[PDB]
Formats: sequence, C-alpha cells, structure tokens
Amino acid sequence: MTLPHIIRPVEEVTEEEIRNICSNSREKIYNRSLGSTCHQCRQKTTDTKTNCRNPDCWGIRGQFCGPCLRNRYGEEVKDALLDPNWHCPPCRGICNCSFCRQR
Amino acid sequence: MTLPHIIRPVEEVTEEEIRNICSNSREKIYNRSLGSTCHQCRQKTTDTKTNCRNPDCWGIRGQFCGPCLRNRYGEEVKDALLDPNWHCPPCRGICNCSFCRQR
DNA sequence: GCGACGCCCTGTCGCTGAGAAGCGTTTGCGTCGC
DNA sequence: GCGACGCCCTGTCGCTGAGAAGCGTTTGCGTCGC
Ligand SMILES: [Mg+2]
Ligand SMILES: [Zn+2]
Ligand SMILES: [Zn+2]
Ligand SMILES: [Zn+2]
Ligand SMILES: [Zn+2]
Ligand SMILES: [Zn+2]
Ligand SMILES: [Zn+2]
Repeated sequence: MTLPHIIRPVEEVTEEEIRNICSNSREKIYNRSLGSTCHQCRQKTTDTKTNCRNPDCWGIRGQFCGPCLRNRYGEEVKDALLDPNWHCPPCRGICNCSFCRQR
Repeated sequence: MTLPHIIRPVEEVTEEEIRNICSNSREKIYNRSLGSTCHQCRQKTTDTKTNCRNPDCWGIRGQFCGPCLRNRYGEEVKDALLDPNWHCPPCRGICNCSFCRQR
C-alpha cells in the first residue's frame, strides 16, 4: 500500500503545475482521491507538491506543499521542481516534522 | 502487503502443529500458497514455524523453522510455541540472519 | 499559569496503523587431492 | 588458493523490491486581560 514514487523530469514541469503551488495554507482544496499528501503537514490536497528526484526515495515522504517547504526549510517548491538534483528533507536527514524530529 | 501477525495462545497449540515441526532442512515441503516463510532461511514451506507473542511484532519476522531456531539460536520451536512470553530474535535484537547482522 | 487579540514572517500536531516477503542464484566444517 | 569427500553438530545467502498514508483531534508569536 505504498504509493509508487515516480521522478518527474524538470523539462516536463508545466506552467499550470507551477501556478497551482499553494501560496497560503488556508486556501488549500481537499480531495481524498486526486489530492496529494504533504509529508510535513499531513494534509491531502490538490495543490502542487515537490517531487523528490532521489532514486532511492519512496512513497510520499518527498512531497511537500508550498507553505511547508517555504516555512520549515526556506525553499520554494517552484525552485525544487525545476531542480534536477533536488532531494527531500527526509532524504537529506534534515526533516523537522513532528515525526522525524523526535526520531 | 504485510501479512497480519496474529498471536496464537499457548493453550491453542495442537498436537499436529507440534508434530509438523521440521526436524531436517532437507525434508521441507514447499507450497507457495499454504506455506510459511522462515525469516532466517527465507524458505516458504508448510512445516510449523514459531509465533512471536510480542504485540508490537509484525509480519513474518517472527517466524522461524525448526532447524533455524535450533541451529542459529539454540532454541526449540516446540518450547517457543508453548512459551507465553516468547519473542522472536528480531524483537530481541539478536537476529543473526544475513540481513539483520550487517545492519 | 490559559486563552483572548493584534502583529507579521500568514504559520501545525495527534492518532491509527504502519513498519515485505519469498523465489532463486540457497545449506555446515576441515582436509585432502585437483 | 577452489572444490572434492568424509565427519558430526545434518547445516545457507543472493536478489528484487521492500521500506504508509491521511483523516482528525490540525495552523505562527507575544502580550495582554480572564
Ligand atoms: Mg506495505
Ligand atoms: Zn504541508
Ligand atoms: Zn526523498
Ligand atoms: Zn518528516
Ligand atoms: Zn529456516
Ligand atoms: Zn517478534
Ligand atoms: Zn533477521
């Protein structure tokens, strides 16, 4: 029951995907089917999340919303999506979410 | 895709289950459907395996065949099945299988 | 001390259930003679 | 050094793919006045 992690090439990031990056946590649209869960805030919403490009990454641990990457790590989702070598904070061992920081 | 770990009470261990404990690795009967995998030797066979009674155990990591528990840990499967508090070597942190010992 | 109301940077954790498995290439050792 | 054949305690590792996710109870702070 692990969601397959697919690495999206930087050249295939579209303008609509960039525009649908969340700019405020309260503006999110929840969808139990088409939404994607942010690893940090654990909300399943339809705004664009990051895509970890580490081949050894798995599941949703690499998916971060606009506000969460902005506020918890000082990184922009738009920059991460256009970064060919971007690795998620869990991959880098620097994730400060409520679960990863006690561990 | 994790096999549910069910704790079998000692009072419900039957005579047939005891008799079907493997006494020699070469006598095992392989069955891809009704067999059970031994965590140590990773063979899926129909001989009786151990049942870890630690509630926090999960999956097949607690299932050990007769010869493997006998040879790798000096414990008898019959004694382990009749032990109300028996915990698998992975739970005890003493598993010496090819995977757990490099880790 | 517990939570209101402004401020600026517009924000977060709890809980359950989660945490592989098994086919394939798989079976000890020591002392010999290839 | 690589693998045969006896011995006794009758035996084991490699590899792929595996390694949660998301609903619920969820949103910063400081300084006030309850
Ligand atoms: Mg799973
Ligand atoms: Zn988030
Ligand atoms: Zn990652
Ligand atoms: Zn984390
Ligand atoms: Zn075994
Ligand atoms: Zn166990
Ligand atoms: Zn092990």
